[PDB]
Amino acid sequence: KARGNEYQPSNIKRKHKHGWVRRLRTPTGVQVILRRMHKGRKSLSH
Amino acid sequence: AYEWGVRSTRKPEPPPLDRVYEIPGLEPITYAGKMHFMPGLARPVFPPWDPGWTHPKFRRLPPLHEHPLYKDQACYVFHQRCRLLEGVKQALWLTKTQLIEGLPEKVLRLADDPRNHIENQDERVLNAISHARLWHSTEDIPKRETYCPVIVDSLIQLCKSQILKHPSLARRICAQNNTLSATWNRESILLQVHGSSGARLNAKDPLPPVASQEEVEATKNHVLETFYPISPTMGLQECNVYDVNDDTGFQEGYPYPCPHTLYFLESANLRPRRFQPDQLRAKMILFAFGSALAQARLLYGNDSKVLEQPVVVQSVGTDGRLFQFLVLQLNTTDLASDEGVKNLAWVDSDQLLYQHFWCLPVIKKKVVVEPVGPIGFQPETFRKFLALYLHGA
Amino acid sequence: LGHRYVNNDKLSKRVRKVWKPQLFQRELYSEILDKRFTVTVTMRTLDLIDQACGFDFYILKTPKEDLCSKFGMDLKRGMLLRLARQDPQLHPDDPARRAAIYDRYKAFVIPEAEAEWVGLTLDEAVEKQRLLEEKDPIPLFKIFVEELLGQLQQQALSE
Amino acid sequence: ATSVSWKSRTKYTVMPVKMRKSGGRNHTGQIQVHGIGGGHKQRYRMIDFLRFRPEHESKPGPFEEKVIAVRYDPCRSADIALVAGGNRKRWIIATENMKAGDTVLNSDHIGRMAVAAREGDAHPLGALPVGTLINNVESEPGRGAQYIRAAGTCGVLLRKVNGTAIIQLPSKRQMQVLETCIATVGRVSNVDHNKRVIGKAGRNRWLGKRPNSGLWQRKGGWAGRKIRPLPPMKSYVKLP
Amino acid sequence: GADRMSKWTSKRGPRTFCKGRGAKGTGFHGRDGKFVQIKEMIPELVVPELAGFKLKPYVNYRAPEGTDTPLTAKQLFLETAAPAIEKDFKAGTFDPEHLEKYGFEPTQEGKLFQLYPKNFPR
RNA sequence: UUAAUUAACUAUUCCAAAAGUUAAUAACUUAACAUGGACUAGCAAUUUCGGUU
RNA sequence: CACGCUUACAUCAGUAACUAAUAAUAUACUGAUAAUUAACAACCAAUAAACCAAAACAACACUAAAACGUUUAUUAAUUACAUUGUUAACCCAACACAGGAGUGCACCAAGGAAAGAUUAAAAGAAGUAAAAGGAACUCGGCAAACACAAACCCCGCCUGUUUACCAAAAACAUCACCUCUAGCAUUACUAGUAUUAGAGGCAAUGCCUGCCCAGUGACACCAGUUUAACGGCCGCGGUAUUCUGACCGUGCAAAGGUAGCAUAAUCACUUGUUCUCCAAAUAAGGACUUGUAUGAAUGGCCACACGAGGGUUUUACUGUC
RNA sequence: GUUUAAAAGAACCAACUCAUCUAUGUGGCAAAAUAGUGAGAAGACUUGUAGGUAGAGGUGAAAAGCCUAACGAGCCUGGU
RNA sequence: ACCAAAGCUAGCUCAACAUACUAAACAAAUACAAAAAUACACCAAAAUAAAAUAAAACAUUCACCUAACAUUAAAGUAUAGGAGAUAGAAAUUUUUAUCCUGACGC
Ligand SMILES: [Mg+2]
Ligand SMILES: [Mg+2]
Ligand SMILES: [Mg+2]
Ligand SMILES: [Mg+2]
Ligand SMILES: [Mg+2]
Ligand SMILES: [Mg+2]
Ligand SMILES: [Mg+2]
Ligand SMILES: [Mg+2]
Ligand SMILES: [Mg+2]
Ligand SMILES: [Mg+2]
Ligand SMILES: [Mg+2]
Ligand SMILES: [Mg+2]
Ligand SMILES: [Mg+2]
Ligand SMILES: [Mg+2]
Ligand SMILES: [Mg+2]
Ligand SMILES: [Mg+2]
Ligand SMILES: [Mg+2]
Ligand SMILES: [Mg+2]
Ligand SMILES: [Mg+2]
Ligand SMILES: [Mg+2]
Ligand SMILES: [Mg+2]
Ligand SMILES: [Mg+2]
Ligand SMILES: [Mg+2]
Ligand SMILES: [Mg+2]
Ligand SMILES: [Mg+2]
Ligand SMILES: [Mg+2]
Ligand SMILES: [Mg+2]
Ligand SMILES: [Mg+2]
Ligand SMILES: [Mg+2]
Ligand SMILES: [Mg+2]
Ligand SMILES: [Mg+2]
Ligand SMILES: [Mg+2]
Ligand SMILES: [Mg+2]
Ligand SMILES: [Mg+2]
Ligand SMILES: [Mg+2]
Ligand SMILES: [Mg+2]
Ligand SMILES: [Mg+2]
Ligand SMILES: [Mg+2]
Ligand SMILES: [Mg+2]
Ligand SMILES: [Mg+2]
Ligand SMILES: [Mg+2]
Ligand SMILES: [Mg+2]
Ligand SMILES: [Mg+2]
Ligand SMILES: [Mg+2]
Ligand SMILES: [Mg+2]
Ligand SMILES: [Mg+2]
Ligand SMILES: [Mg+2]
Ligand SMILES: [Mg+2]
Ligand SMILES: [Mg+2]
Ligand SMILES: [Mg+2]
Ligand SMILES: [Mg+2]
Ligand SMILES: [Mg+2]
Ligand SMILES: [Mg+2]
Ligand SMILES: [Mg+2]
Ligand SMILES: [Mg+2]
Ligand SMILES: [Mg+2]
Ligand SMILES: [Mg+2]
Ligand SMILES: [Mg+2]
Ligand SMILES: [Mg+2]
Ligand SMILES: [Mg+2]
Ligand SMILES: [Mg+2]
Ligand SMILES: [Mg+2]
Ligand SMILES: [Mg+2]
Ligand SMILES: [Mg+2]
Ligand SMILES: [Mg+2]
Ligand SMILES: [Mg+2]
Ligand SMILES: [Mg+2]
Ligand SMILES: [Mg+2]
Ligand SMILES: [Mg+2]
Ligand SMILES: [Mg+2]
Ligand SMILES: [Mg+2]
Ligand SMILES: [Mg+2]
Ligand SMILES: [Mg+2]
Repeated sequence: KARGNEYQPSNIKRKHKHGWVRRLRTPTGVQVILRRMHKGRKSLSH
Repeated sequence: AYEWGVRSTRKPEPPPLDRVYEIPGLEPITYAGKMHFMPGLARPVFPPWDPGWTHPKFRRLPPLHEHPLYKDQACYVFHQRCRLLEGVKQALWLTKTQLIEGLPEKVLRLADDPRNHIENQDERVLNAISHARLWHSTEDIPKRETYCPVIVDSLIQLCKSQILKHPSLARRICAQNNTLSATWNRESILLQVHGSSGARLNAKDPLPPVASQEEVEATKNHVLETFYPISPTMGLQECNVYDVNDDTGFQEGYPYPCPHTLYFLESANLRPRRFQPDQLRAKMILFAFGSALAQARLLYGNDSKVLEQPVVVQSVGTDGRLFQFLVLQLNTTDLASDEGVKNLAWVDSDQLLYQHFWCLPVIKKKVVVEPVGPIGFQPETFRKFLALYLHGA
Repeated sequence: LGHRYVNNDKLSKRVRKVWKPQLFQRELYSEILDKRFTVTVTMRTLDLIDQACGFDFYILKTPKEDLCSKFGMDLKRGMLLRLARQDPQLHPDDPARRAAIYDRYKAFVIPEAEAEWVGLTLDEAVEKQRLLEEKDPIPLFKIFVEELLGQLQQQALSE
Repeated sequence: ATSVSWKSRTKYTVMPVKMRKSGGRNHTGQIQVHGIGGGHKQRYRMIDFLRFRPEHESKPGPFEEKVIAVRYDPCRSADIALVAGGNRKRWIIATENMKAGDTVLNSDHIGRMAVAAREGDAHPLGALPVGTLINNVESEPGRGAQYIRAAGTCGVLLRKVNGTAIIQLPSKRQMQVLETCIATVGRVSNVDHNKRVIGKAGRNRWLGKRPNSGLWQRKGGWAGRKIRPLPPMKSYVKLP
Repeated sequence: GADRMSKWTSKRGPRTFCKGRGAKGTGFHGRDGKFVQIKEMIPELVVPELAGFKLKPYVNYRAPEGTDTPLTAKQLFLETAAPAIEKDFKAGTFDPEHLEKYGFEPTQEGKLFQLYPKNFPR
């Protein structure tokens, strides 16, 4: 029906999908962290 | 056959050792010096870690054979929550007793005598049932785990209310969760009733023998029923660490030595978690037999001999609405042979105190058809309960 | 790994193709190390062995660039160390057989200073050098005591 | 993520164990079999298919057990039966007329005289008459009854030649095995299982059958009444 | 969306997320579910007697300072062991094998407060 | 898809390789894998849809 | 309360301007200072054995076979006070958004205010009432109504699912019935074993499903078999006075469209012809019927019940007119 | 709650879930809403939390539907 | 008369030289849901570049396309190519050390 509210917050899902451990447990997430570090991001993950 | 372990769920085998470990006279270059895994280096093999100082919590569980009480002969232990397949038959075989249906004549007279009743028996027992089933809890429908012990204590108090008329019930006391252990060798099988029951009434004065000498002698001509495919030890815990010692629930010098009545409660909200009636009868028979054996061996001795003075124990099993009464007279101690005298046991089974109880009023077609209260009430069950309570005095 | 032309025609389609060797699980016995290794070898490996007239001969003759096998380099290092050490664990009950085995491989005898560095990669060599150079830091008490002893000996000899 | 199987239970028990269904999903997580999922919660009753299994190795002779109860099993179409002998009980697949309070024999002895085949009895194929109805037959001695188990289904013994028994499966196919393979006599329980009528589309969901796809597919050459001859006899004897 | 720059503390999670604020543990979990606190794990504050201590938090403003001489290992050795070893060598009883009499410690694992493992917090 | 070129993968079959077996150079078999070259099909890949009117 | 936001909460002070879609002042702006105190909640034993017997007031039962537990034996550092969540008027929707939001209690004892101030133009939205008529309006009784009933057809058996955001259906699924593919073991199928499990078709039930392997597929590695496999089931001419053709001649096919229904949701001719319904009908229903382009599991014919499906009548009702 | 020997993929009708028809709204309260009216409402039912299936794909009671407001095949970066 | 307008700096860009190349901070905590002192393990993986484009279409082909051999010539030569678009060497030759580094760059 009405859209726009597709984001339902939940810290468990947030940290399990985009967390530091989730990023570091895979070689692609390590590349993501390396790219964010090369760009100089203040926050590398959630 | 069909192995019950799935490979993907079992503990995976350790990886194959590196090829550098198969070269004789060659030292492997591993990553043990850097204290971390590093690719390209060999996998170091470590000896089993030896915690030179032992820790109670964080040590491996010692094996069973290391225990000082470990024995080679297997003992068949019957604890509180042991179930029997052929309940009454297995109990009669393991205890070498003869089963009788009706209650003994002494307790039957003590019940049918109207002079031994409480002032308002019908109303008192109805109020006790209603309080146990509905009133004792603030919830709408209390659970069995709450209304079984409540109703047992209510009946116990209704029986205790008779001490003003019989000034002899003060010679008793109650006990909860006392370790009982009675082991005996029967037909080259070492059985042991060992554990703790629900409630135990003890008394200073023993219970008089209730079986007549004619019945005791006719017991010699009775043979025990046998089951061929099933073993008598079906349902018992086969253990190897145990103590062959007649340890009753108390120490020496106990002022209330003689056990009067055991009380077993099936206070479980689930049918599979509760006991069947037959299994409950078997459990109460076995525990009464263990108590009688403990008392007999503490009185006369550990020698196997027919008792010239029998030991009478009583037992009551309560499902919440179904009562099973047992009077067990132990007469012998030698149980290896199946030829001598056997004990006796009168078991009144399936004694309904009340058929049903409505915690809420039923309404069908906008009119109440059955009010709140117990539907159907058999006062003979409480009469037998009071007889079993007053049997000591 | 490469490409190929279907129907062997240049003007036809180009198709990626992976040509793989035929592996075989064979058991090879070594005379110097005295062990039968169940190895995945090829017909070319067996042919090179038959051409060198021996498994140990083939291992000791073919270099690293022709072996292309870390396990082969480890085997070579092991047998070279054994030949350089004259290991009595080869045949403790047959000294004559041990000597006869050690004589026929005399052309590849390499000293011990180089026999333990042939089948090592760069990481393994760095780890070995680190384990060799791993020395605990000596306390400054020892250095100061040595300095004081030197000064005292100098003052004693200068009188 | 990769999931673990629920079948991690090495110790055999008579009590029903809880099982985690998975609708067509392999250990990866993708659908492998369509039309599976969303059924009723079920427990698993471990069945002992090796019928001739003595308690202790000291007495490997034949043994008799007693039937306690014939119960319903949601995992298979047949009915299970609890049989107790000695100090242990076990679940087996009940035969057609197996009731509570029966005796079942389990034997491995073959003799020159054929034995009278009852229902609950389990003898090797070499000891049964030539026209005996059987079920829970084996492929190799001691492997376990992989073959006929379904409700009402039963095979028939045809002949015994050169110490090898030939049976006929419910699929009308011939299966040659050794004569020392244990087999249970009679038909499997619930013979009226094929006559059951699913009353509504919801009973299929109760059983755990998701509806078929709505995509209309034109029939290919595979369709049509293919009258193929009976395949050759499947033999399991290893001839040297 | 949620915030990423703010610190991830225990106040920002569900009930099952209870992260400590940096305090040290003081025990373990017993049998009935309660917490058993170990009296050896709690820090014992060793407080001296400040009754007859004639020293204040501040010094005299007219008191002179000193040149910065950071104490070094060589200076400490010259102050504690150089006279003793010098006297021993002048007397001729110097033993290079045994240096425990001058204050040197061969292995730290014997005494209570070791230096390299740093068994003491402060 | 009954368009033109035909891959990888999955099921067939065949030959070679490998293992072997019989007899005084011949014949014969392939449990799990598995390499090279062909065959028949599924799943499919790349590309295209002449112009005047 | 849970989940979520983090101080937006509380006290004092100020608001010329910044936030409130405007003021008054302030839970929504500014500054300073304080605060949420554990009993509730989080973290809070393993190793073997006895254990088939549902929850639904559970007495006892049904099928779809069902989470929730004790006891026994061996080890479980043992010694006050550990750590963490405690505010709010709050979350997701660009917003102080008429939207979306789990659970337990009650329907007020708790929450709040539709109108910034006037006048009472048109047009617009919502409501109430209306003489006489009562669908004459309109594609259609849409909407509304003091009515809230009874029937006839088409299509789907039915409950159910679908194009989030123009289509809820006659579409899909469906119980049932049919085809094919498989004789079997440690991750699906399946801890199953042909009364089983997969790939599909069509749709409960009732009467049935007629002929054809010529072509293309599939088994058979060629013949041969298969249509509840893909799919097809005929021309030309004369004949019983004047209309048709039971019949015949000739030709091709693998068989030459069987039963049934039929102007239909079925090319055009078509507003086919006829009867009922109306004062009037290209509407609806019943019949006739080559539909030379209907037709039998890409299923054909009727029937109960059902349907916010698509049409047609009878009253009742009313501003639809 | 009511009718029913019924918890019968039965019936009336609440909470709840969908969205039949109409009228407003159409840079609106709203990038799909409001009001009236509707369908289901003990089941093939709604729903909380957590996990899985990822684009040459997943999933699909086939609408070529849905896969973070544009899906005959997501979005971002690079080729560019 | 409001709105407004103008600065010359912060700094950047391209090169040369160059030590020889993941800066400083790292008291404690940091790959438990990162910054949460503290318990009997498991740890690791590789398998070609493709296409957009050009050949006025598109099927074989399409320089560079994150792999060192630089410079002057041979030479756009031999050769390779739906012998089309285009691609393209080698043999053999030349190359004198340091400072003189700043800017017809913003
Ligand atoms: Mg968004
Ligand atoms: Mg099943
Ligand atoms: Mg079943
Ligand atoms: Mg189907
Ligand atoms: Mg379909
Ligand atoms: Mg953000
Ligand atoms: Mg928290
Ligand atoms: Mg919270
Ligand atoms: Mg505490
Ligand atoms: Mg073609
Ligand atoms: Mg191409
Ligand atoms: Mg295409
Ligand atoms: Mg064209
Ligand atoms: Mg044109
Ligand atoms: Mg024209
Ligand atoms: Mg916020
Ligand atoms: Mg303002
Ligand atoms: Mg404020
Ligand atoms: Mg609060
Ligand atoms: Mg007004
Ligand atoms: Mg207002
Ligand atoms: Mg106003
Ligand atoms: Mg007006
Ligand atoms: Mg109006
Ligand atoms: Mg009105
Ligand atoms: Mg009017
Ligand atoms: Mg009209
Ligand atoms: Mg008109
Ligand atoms: Mg209407
Ligand atoms: Mg109406
Ligand atoms: Mg009406
Ligand atoms: Mg329908
Ligand atoms: Mg019906
Ligand atoms: Mg769906
Ligand atoms: Mg729509
Ligand atoms: Mg929907
Ligand atoms: Mg709609
Ligand atoms: Mg609808
Ligand atoms: Mg349909
Ligand atoms: Mg039929
Ligand atoms: Mg259809
Ligand atoms: Mg039909
Ligand atoms: Mg047909
Ligand atoms: Mg054909
Ligand atoms: Mg043919
Ligand atoms: Mg008709
Ligand atoms: Mg027409
Ligand atoms: Mg009309
Ligand atoms: Mg037709
Ligand atoms: Mg048709
Ligand atoms: Mg067809
Ligand atoms: Mg209708
Ligand atoms: Mg419907
Ligand atoms: Mg409808
Ligand atoms: Mg209903
Ligand atoms: Mg609405
Ligand atoms: Mg209205
Ligand atoms: Mg409503
Ligand atoms: Mg309704
Ligand atoms: Mg309805
Ligand atoms: Mg997930
Ligand atoms: Mg494509
Ligand atoms: Mg797809
Ligand atoms: Mg479609
Ligand atoms: Mg379409
Ligand atoms: Mg999108
Ligand atoms: Mg081009
Ligand atoms: Mg161009
Ligand atoms: Mg083009
Ligand atoms: Mg182009
Ligand atoms: Mg390229
Ligand atoms: Mg050429
Ligand atoms: Mg050209």
